[PDB]
Amino acid sequence: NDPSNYQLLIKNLLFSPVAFNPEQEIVYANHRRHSYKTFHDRVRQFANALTKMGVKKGDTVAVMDYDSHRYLECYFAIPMIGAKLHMINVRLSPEQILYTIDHAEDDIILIHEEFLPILDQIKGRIDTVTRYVVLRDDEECEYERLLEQESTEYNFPDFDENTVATTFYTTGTTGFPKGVFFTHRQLVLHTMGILSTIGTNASQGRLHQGDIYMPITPMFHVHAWGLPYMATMLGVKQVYPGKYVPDVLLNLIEQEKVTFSHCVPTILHLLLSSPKSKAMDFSGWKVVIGGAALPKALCKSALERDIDVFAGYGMSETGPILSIVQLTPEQLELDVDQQAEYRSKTGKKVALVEAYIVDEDMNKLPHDGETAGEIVVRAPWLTPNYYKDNKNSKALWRGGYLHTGDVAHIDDEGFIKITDRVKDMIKISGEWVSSLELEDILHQHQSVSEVAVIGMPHNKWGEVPLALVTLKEDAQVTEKELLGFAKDFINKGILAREALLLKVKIVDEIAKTSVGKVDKKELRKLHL
Amino acid sequence: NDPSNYQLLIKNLLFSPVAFNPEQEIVYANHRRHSYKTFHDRVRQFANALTKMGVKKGDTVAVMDYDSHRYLECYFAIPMIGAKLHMINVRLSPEQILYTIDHAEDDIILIHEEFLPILDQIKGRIDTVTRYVVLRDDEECEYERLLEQESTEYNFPDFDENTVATTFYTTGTTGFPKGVFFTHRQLVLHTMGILSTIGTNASQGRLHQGDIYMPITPMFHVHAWGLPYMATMLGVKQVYPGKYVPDVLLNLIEQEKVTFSHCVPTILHLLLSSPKSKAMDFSGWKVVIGGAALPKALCKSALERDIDVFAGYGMSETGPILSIVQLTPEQLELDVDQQAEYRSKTGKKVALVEAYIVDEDMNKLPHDGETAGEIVVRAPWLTPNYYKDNKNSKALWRGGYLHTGDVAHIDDEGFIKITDRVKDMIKISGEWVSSLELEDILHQHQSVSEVAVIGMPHNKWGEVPLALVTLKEDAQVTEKELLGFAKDFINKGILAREALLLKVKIVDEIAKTSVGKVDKKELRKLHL
Amino acid sequence: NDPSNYQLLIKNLLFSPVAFNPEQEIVYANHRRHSYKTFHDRVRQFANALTKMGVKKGDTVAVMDYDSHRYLECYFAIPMIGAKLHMINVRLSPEQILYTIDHAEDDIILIHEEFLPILDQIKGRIDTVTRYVVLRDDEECEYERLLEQESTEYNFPDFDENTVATTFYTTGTTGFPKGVFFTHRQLVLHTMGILSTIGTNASQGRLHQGDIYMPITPMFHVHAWGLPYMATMLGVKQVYPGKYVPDVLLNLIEQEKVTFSHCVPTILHLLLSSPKSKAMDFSGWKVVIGGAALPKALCKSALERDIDVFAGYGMSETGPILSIVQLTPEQLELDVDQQAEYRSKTGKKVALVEAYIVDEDMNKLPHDGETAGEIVVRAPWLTPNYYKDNKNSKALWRGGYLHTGDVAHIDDEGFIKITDRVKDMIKISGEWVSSLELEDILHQHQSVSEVAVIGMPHNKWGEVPLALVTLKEDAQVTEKELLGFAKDFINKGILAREALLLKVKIVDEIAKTSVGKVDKKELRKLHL
Ligand SMILES: COC(=O)CCCCCC(=O)OP(=O)(O)OC[C@H]1O[C@@H](n2cnc3c(N)ncnc32)[C@H](O)[C@@H]1O
Ligand SMILES: COC(=O)CCCCCC(=O)OP(=O)(O)OC[C@H]1O[C@@H](n2cnc3c(N)ncnc32)[C@H](O)[C@@H]1O
Ligand SMILES: [C]OC(=O)[C][C][C][C][C]C(=O)O=P([O])([O])O[C][C]1O[C](N2[C]=NC3=C2N=[C]N=C3[N])[C]([O])[C]1[O]
Ligand SMILES: [Mg+2]
Ligand SMILES: [Mg+2]
Ligand SMILES: [Mg+2]
Repeated sequence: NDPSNYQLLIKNLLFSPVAFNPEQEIVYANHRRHSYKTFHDRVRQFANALTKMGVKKGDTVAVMDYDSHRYLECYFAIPMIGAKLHMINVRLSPEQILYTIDHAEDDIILIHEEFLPILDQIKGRIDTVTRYVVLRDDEECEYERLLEQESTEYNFPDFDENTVATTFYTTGTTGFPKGVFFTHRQLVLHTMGILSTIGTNASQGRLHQGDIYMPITPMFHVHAWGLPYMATMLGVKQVYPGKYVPDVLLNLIEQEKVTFSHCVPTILHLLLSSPKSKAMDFSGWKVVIGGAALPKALCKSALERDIDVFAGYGMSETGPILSIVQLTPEQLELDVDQQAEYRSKTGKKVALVEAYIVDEDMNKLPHDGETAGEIVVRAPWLTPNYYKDNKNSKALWRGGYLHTGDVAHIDDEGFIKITDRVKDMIKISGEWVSSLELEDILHQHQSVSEVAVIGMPHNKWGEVPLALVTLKEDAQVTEKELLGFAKDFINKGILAREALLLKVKIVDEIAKTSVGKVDKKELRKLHL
Repeated sequence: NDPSNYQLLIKNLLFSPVAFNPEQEIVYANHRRHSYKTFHDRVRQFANALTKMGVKKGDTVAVMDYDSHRYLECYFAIPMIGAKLHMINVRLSPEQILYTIDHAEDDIILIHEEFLPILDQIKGRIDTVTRYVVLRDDEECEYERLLEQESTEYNFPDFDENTVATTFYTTGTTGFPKGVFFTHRQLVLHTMGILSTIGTNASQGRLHQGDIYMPITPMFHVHAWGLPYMATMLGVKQVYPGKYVPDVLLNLIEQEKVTFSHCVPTILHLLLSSPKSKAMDFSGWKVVIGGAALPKALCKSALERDIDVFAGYGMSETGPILSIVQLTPEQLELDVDQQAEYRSKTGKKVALVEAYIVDEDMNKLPHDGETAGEIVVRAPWLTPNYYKDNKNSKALWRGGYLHTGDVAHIDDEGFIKITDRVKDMIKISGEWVSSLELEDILHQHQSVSEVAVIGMPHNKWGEVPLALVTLKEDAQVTEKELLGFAKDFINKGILAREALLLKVKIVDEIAKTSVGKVDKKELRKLHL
Repeated sequence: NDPSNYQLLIKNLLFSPVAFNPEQEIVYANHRRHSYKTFHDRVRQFANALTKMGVKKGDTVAVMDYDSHRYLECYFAIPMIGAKLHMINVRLSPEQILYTIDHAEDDIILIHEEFLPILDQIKGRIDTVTRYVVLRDDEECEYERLLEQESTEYNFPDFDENTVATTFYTTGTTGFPKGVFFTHRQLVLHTMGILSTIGTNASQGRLHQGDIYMPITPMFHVHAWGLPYMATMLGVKQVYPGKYVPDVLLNLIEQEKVTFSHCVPTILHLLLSSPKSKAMDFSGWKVVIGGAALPKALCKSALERDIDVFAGYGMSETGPILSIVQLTPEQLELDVDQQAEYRSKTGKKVALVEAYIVDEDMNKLPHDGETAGEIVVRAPWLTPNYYKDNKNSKALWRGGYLHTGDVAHIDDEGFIKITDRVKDMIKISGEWVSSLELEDILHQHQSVSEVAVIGMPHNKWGEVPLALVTLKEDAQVTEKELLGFAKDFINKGILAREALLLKVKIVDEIAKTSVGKVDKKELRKLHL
């Protein structure tokens, strides 16, 4: 090629990092410890092993494990050869896993032992896959046995920076999972642009070279929010817990002295409510809870335990990271509650992100902080389209912009506050209300446990909300009282307070997606 | 173009920054203050004004001023239109300035009033230049008068990220100045990769969003080491001093509370030895002295005044920044003197930089910390070649690598220590000694003020060093004593200690380059 | 390549000439004589020697000598290999020579011994040049020593006819010398089109196969007006004088019986006024004085000595030859003075030349013989542009035509008469007068030796002429008498006879260009 024409490749994130201490440790929880030198040696050994299998530049290798050093080595060796890395969402149903495997046309499959029963239900219908490698936590692992037979020397090639590196098949509301892919250039730009925006903070929520990293996210969802690529560039100590057990997670955090991690609101609540956390010192921890809609009460409870809690925002199609909550030095004086309300927002855009707010006609509503609209974005690390799709790709990049699909209002200071989802919007009459505030209102009820609000067509008012509630243990309140519970609230538009047609219903169970989210579209078949 | 195909442009560094406070100030010393909103308005106004002159996408605009808000607006508006920016080295002789102006084929020239006498000696022979704009510090400036007539609205175009943005004509040892150019992609990658490597430090020498920036470098040398582009991305307060007067510089630092700056070893020594600095509080300052060869004694003297002093390294062809001294937390315990010896080194490579050490055959000598060799580099922000040159371009990028031209030894920990220059090397016999250590040795003499060491051919030993010294006031020591002064030292190779042919000579004055450096090549005509 | 696709190459001018006598002599004055067979052998030997040095097809070889057989062999061997030939103007200042050498990026330099002191002032700053070959007039010449070691056999390649062959850096009024280049096709077309236009004359001023050739021009100015290429195509005897000494030139002309030559008006005047020319028979000589503005009195004096004197016209950018004075048979009956006035004109265009007369708007003024305008031309042997320049190239080929830069009026018979230069024009008010006629008028003064006329701005009349004169030995006439001297003349327009603001000044010395021409632009700095 051209030596003066530099190419942004993943291999430059490992051999040309910000810092490199050869004696820094990679730790797999109570199973393995090894320095960075041996980590590089193992990456070269895995590259040699993959070359021995016949994995060419255009091939695809699919991984099905937990979080471990094996997944970190796969995040590097497979893209550096040239082949694509397919992160398989374990939490999907086996039929969806079969669909993704056949769609991506994988060649090798690295599957953990605990996921063997799933593959038994599907291996029969799987084609195009030649070799299965079984990963174990003991000395009889096939990955280790294939590493031991290779050498620690390899010459990684130089190719175009626009070669695809990863794919993970997100699964929104489309009927089938949609495949999103990224290149070497996009991933390098992502890690650079996030390290330049969160490392430069003054005193709050910064990731520097003295931190100790831990992922508490599935790490196959989306590149583990890109953080494993950043942590290895800073050359920091990394700890991988494995199966996400709170009893083990707290022990690892206290013992390995973890200072930076990221999780979801349910995992954080589980960690806080554990009784192995009442005498545990948390005043060194920096959780970025960017899963979905960090609650204010949970943020306040975490802040009472001395924890640097701040939310983030991104999706499978966007790198993922698009916005991160960063507090200016004069905002950290606020109190127990005004800090909770600032930290739980969506956050300000990160560097090299545009993030306008538009209407169904693309009209770019003002950022007054009151009017809501869809978020449309432009960034260096957005997927160009869906894999093998064309009409969903056009819907994704309509109007020369990527459509996120979330309805939010941007404050004048730049703070974003996600209000609801586009498909979950209530276009009653000519206004667009959100189902999240109604869901929050009928949750404050002392007898309701889980609530869901969906739309119901009305000839003279378009479509109107419908309320579904689940009662608590030995709690029986009639629908009329539940209606009157929301009828006391104030400060909303439409007829009176849009309270003449709530139409609440009591349902014993509400359908859920296997991921663990409320399934409104399935709900909209059962009742209408 | 393609909306999904992102282009790394300079305009994204201004409208998509890491932080943006509209009320943050840009200050031109005791002359002007204005917020960031008015700074953006003035950038748009200057874009409109340049469009009115007929400045097209391929044109070139040349600037000849000091450091001011005008130079910051030129760093952005001119590249964002598409035209090239020519930073003219004021300190060059008028003949060299004429050569650079005619070589670059400029169209507009922005020249400060104080540089008018230079242009009088040259305007006669200048062609291809149509309009001259005279910049003044009062209200009658033509730049301000041309800004006032335009509007604060502009739509900046989108073009290829490989379009040239800047050029500044470095002037090494070639007979004529050599032109080096960079693109939008290279500058954006430079600012991202340096913000991601110096902002992420734990506690020492980090540039964050709470700092206040000041350039104490000519700011036309090389992009002011890229720091003005970084400071505006963090949205920090910026102060521009103008003419570099220590009496004014100290007042500005104390009054504007500057916390981050960069200068050269002579300017720092001038600031420290000023008597307006004996009662001045310096324990908030972060000077990066990356000009040339930060002395150890000056570093110790600065450290005694509570100043975060650390050296950097780069050149005109390399972005510029290639290495920065970063101290790990266990290295800050050391004492008054071991910290001085760590801070004055060349430093470790920055992220995305290779920086091997080679020999005349390209053989990649080991990094044992003792063997010296030339530094060869690969980085995302290196100039591909010299402008309108071909044979010097091949010499620059020989062997698939950029040749820096400096002889250094890399320590095993990664610390670099520049020893000498390639053209200043002494290949006596079969060994290569450096003239800098001999220069340092005969400087310790109580009677010598300035010393210069050059080579002298010897039939049986190739070429040998020759010593030139300048005596102090009313000091007269014969050459024999000066010879014997170096004959006491030990710990060197070659015959005894290479002390049988020093050949010291006493010269009243030593030729100097107009920039302010010792001219050895001119010296090598007068005496041999 | 394609054998049926003929390419016009320089090698076809030597091996396929109009005539070829193997026993015809090439004579270097009192130093060397050798036939055409040995000339071809030496050309092949020099091609072999250049190949041995590593001179490739794209290389450049620069020559710095007088006129000799060596320069004739360089005119052929270097272009026939494929490399470019750089004729270096010796008469330029060493700084300009350095600029041209660095601009052309020469590889080999053939320099005569007498020019060694110049190279001593510059060799230090010269890069890209590897080998220096020193030419001498004795047996110890390095050119001869390198010829003797090669063989007289070579196979010259066939390449595209559009490959550059020569470059010589003209130096007009631009601040720096401008490089003009020509191809094989252009040179072959030039020699063909001039041999077909001057060989076909009836009885006056024709170059045929019976002539004996001599160059009395620097021969590096512009291809020696292309005449060495023509003389070798006719296979005529060629004599080269060397250093241009009139005592030697007259002896060579009388002894070698030279019948065709070309010089400049100063050299011809020197030859005529020599007292070794009073008994010398000149009635066989055919001087083409095409240097600059052949005077009428000198032409008459030469005609009184039986010499076929006629002027020519061309420039560095135009081949050079564009027009030659050719007299029809009925024009040779005229007398002592009407023949002088016909022979001293610019001449009629040569074959394949357009040569219109235009105004500042390109409006193609009529050829009535009274109205003056700029000459614009189209010809097969014009340089397309300046080397490494773009804005001067557009000024050169403005309006789809090459602009010569001389103001002349074309007579209806086709005779051209150059009046002045464009930059030396006086646009007083709305008319354009010429400074040459005013210069001629104040020269007739018995006390004035050298005169120069330049423009001086006037608010109500634009710019007006200013007269500078130099008095003779022991001659002191006041400015008023000099004014009144021009006030007696008649037959001109403007106010009376434009005689109310002559503004004559007496200056002891007038600045001159090192070439030997009046420097008006430098004059226009000293006084205004
Ligand atoms: C700081 O780093 C991060 O937080 C990266 C988070 C990446 C999450 C990716 C994921 O959740 O992919 P998808 O299944 O497509 O998720 C899309 C939806 O996730 C919701 N979301 C994410 N973060 C949110 C915050 N802070 N508030 C509300 N909702 C959030 C969005 O609705 C998004 O469409
Ligand atoms: C018959 O062959 C020739 O005479 C060829 C002459 C080639 C001359 C080239 C040379 O003089 O290159 P430049 O320095 O650019 O010269 C340009 C100016 O020379 C003046 N000139 C030439 N011949 C002239 C005549 N006959 N009359 C007036 N002026 C003449 C021109 O001004 C031209 O621009
Ligand atoms: C951090 O940042 C920084 O520092 C940057 C810097 C830049 C600079 C540039 C210049 O200087 O260009 P030029 O002129 O080319 O230069 C070159 C040279 O320089 C020197 N240096 C620098 N630095 C240093 C040095 N030395 C030693 N040390 C240090 N540190 C070198 O030599 C080069 O070559
Ligand atoms: Mg999504
Ligand atoms: Mg340099
Ligand atoms: Mg000319």
